[PDB]
Amino acid sequence: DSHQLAKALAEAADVGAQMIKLVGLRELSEAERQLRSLVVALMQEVFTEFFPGCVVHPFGSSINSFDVHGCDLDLFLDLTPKEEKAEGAAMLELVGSILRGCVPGVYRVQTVPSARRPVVKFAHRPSGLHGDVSLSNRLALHNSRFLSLASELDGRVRPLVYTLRAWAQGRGLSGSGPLLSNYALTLLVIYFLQTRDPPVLPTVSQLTQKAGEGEQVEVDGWDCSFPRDASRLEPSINVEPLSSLLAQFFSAVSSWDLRGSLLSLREGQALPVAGGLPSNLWEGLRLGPLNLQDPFDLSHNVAANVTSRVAGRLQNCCRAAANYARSLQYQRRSSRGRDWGLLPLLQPSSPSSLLSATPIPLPLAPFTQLTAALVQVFREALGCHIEQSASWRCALWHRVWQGRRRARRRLQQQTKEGGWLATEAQVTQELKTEPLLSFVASVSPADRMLTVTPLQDPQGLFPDLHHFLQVFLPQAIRHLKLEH
Ligand SMILES: O=c1ccn([C@@H]2O[C@H](COP(=O)(O)OP(=O)(O)OP(=O)(O)O)[C@@H](O)[C@H]2O)c(=O)[nH]1
Ligand SMILES: [Cl-]
Ligand SMILES: [Mg+2]
Repeated sequence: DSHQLAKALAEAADVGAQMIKLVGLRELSEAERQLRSLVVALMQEVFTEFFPGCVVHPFGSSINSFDVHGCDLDLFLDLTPKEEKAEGAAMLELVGSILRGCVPGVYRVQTVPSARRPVVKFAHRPSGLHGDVSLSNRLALHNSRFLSLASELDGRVRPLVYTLRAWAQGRGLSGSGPLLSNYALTLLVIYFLQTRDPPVLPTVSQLTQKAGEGEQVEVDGWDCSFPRDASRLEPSINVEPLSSLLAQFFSAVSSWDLRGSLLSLREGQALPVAGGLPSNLWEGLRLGPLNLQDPFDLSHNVAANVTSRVAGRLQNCCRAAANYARSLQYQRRSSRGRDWGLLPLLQPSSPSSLLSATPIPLPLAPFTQLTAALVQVFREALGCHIEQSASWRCALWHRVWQGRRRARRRLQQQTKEGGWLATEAQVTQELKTEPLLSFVASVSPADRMLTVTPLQDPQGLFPDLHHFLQVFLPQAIRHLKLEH
């Protein structure tokens, strides 16, 4: 791993062959599936012992065809407001207590009633496996089946999703935090494939209408109905190759307006959020930096956890990857040994790149006034020579981001023996023609956030400046808000 993978991807043909090979290398082996089935069987046996006539249903990564090595094993267990909440919560503990002291081999057990989808976390020691036991999310079964079906509908889906998943992991865009879940990322890829000029994938609405007899099903008041076999459905007339579709993903999602759009897998379309139209129907829908609607539960934004920082970093990383995707290094192979194609996408992010990709949250303000405020803070209060979404190129000959404490101390001392912007500029002027550090500053219309990226950095002091700006700029903007 991390060695074999690099040389395996370097060795093979074109980018598409690399994506396919990546699928081959990351997916679970037959032994891993054997192990998983065995553990599920154990779970099934003990829970049957406690709950006669109960079924343990595997779902998620394990059955949805997007499985990779080391992925979780998710299990659904199939057997007045606060009352029902707590009844539910009590049952969970029971399940927990069964996992804790009955089924042999599982040690880490933590009940999580406080989650949106209450679950009992567990780990099985001999198999090295770990996952979730969910009392009720029945939708998960169906959306898992939907993802597997999606892979079955077109052969480009799984390579695209695998490549983009590994890439997002490498860019710090996915995980269990404010980052996108793997499910949400997959949904985003599928959404992208739905919106192509010829569509690669159909909308879930279309699937729902195709459906079939006996294939009609509703769970929690939502319609989960779709055809069970891909055989009934006509192929895609979209002829685009894998490398193309990848580049198109990067470009497209880099150019989308995320805050103004609820991306709908049902309609295969972007529903304008402002104002209130998606918010009226489907009560319970959370809107924010990134809005991505579940194919079935329509009150569910699967991206609702994503902070503005993660969304901005997402579109930035996609813009960078789109620029790389236009390069000759991407498309064509290398003669001998060089990193080409998928490899720089799958390689870790540079510290300067990782830092510059994630934007800086700024106090709310009209776009025009905000831009003017920022250029004021750069022009004066900082020694920056600046010049002309919005963007500016800035040049510094000095250490201005550091040494400010001693300088202000000395100036206030001269004030002993002897309000923002210009005052702070004093602090700048007392800190002292090839620019020491030169960088770019960008502001996107919605939501307003500043992207600072390095241009000329001889001494590698850009990150210090970036942290400094992270602290200093919201402060400056803030005081410029209160001068009105
Ligand atoms: O918002 C969500 C998230 C997850 N899920 C359901 O839970 C499952 C878990 O989705 P995950 O985001 O955990 O990804 P995954 O399991 O497919 O891959 P690993 O994280 O195991 O590497 C998904 O397959 C989906 O069915 C939802 O229904 N809604
Ligand atoms: Cl597009
Ligand atoms: Mg998982």
